[PDB]
Amino acid sequence: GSFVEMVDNLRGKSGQGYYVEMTVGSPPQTLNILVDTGSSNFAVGAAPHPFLHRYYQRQLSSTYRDLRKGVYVPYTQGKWEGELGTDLVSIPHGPNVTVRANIAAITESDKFFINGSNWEGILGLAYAEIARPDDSLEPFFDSLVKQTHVPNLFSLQLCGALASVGGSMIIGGIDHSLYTGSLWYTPIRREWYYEVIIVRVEINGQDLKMDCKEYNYDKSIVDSGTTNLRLPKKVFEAAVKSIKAASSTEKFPDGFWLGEQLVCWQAGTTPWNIFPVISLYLMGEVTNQSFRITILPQQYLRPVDDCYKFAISQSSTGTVMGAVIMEGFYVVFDRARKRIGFAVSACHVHDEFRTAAVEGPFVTLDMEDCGYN
Ligand SMILES: NC1=N[C@@]2(c3ccc(F)cc3F)CO[C@@H](CF)C[C@H]2CS1
Repeated sequence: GSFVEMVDNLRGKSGQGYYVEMTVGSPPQTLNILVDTGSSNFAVGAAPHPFLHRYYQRQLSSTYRDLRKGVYVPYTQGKWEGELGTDLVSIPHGPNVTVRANIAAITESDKFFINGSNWEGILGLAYAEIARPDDSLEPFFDSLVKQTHVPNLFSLQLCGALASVGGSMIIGGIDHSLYTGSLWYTPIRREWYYEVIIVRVEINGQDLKMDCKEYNYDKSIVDSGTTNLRLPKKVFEAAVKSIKAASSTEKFPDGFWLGEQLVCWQAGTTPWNIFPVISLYLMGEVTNQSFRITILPQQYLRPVDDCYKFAISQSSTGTVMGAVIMEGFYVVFDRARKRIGFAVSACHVHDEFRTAAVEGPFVTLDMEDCGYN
């Protein structure tokens, strides 16, 4: 209902992620930790990397326990590796609890830490199935729910704005002040990533008319650790062709659509009106029932004279609903009921003509056929 102490507990810089303050060990060691719904490991810098403001010093903790196991995490854009162990963890601007959690002490990395950022670790909030080295390594939120009376739910309000960013991570609840209108739920298809099903796509109310399996090839996920709205290659081509057609009053280079170049207008003269709204229809809670979420160019044209980057991009890992999607909405990760809720965010960026929207119910048949196998 109301969680005043957790409101505004997220900070960051544009394109550098959202972080929360955490404490590790005894006596407590304060660290800034990136909130990531796209991964499942709690991993912190444990060595004096030059980009880091601070790091986990295991030698100073009386509650530190060594698991005597390594962890190696290569991924597409980089890699991190470390040493597994446990320790006492708390969230100063969160629930009044202390938990014994798995912690990967980062001992080597490449393109993981950001030069100029104010975070030193990552909080993977997804499920055990995608945890490294395997699903036997219990993620943080699972340890939290198991050892305390904290309800199995968390919500995110990412507000956006190198300009400073803010938001709220409500642990174990929902804060009704952070959204307007009603919450609409989409089922979590499978507990690994926060996997969802997109059943329809519209550009200014105009349907893309693609086989809905294309929207979810090979999956659709909700990821706070990603900036862009990432679309499968075939869907991106069709969406761009439709966005270019809708905004044809002004012509832009082909490189802009691919994120290779920026577009500039004289300060305070950005023509938001010429850019279309983008709607994603999501699988509802009832058979043949869907709802839709709508974003504005204020969410997908990102500030870098006012210059902008097109923050919709092509993907080979499926649909990624990153910060572009999440900044328009209050997102409820209702783990207890295996569903994700969306509502219009009380902090989303809009104008006097259009606002972000969450609407329903809509009749959509064969929604289960939209999922990739
Ligand atoms: N959702 C993602 N999280 C990862 C990530 C996110 C932000 C960041 F600053 C650094 C990262 F490494 C961590 O988990 C990797 C998977 F293990 C994937 C990457 C990229 S996308």
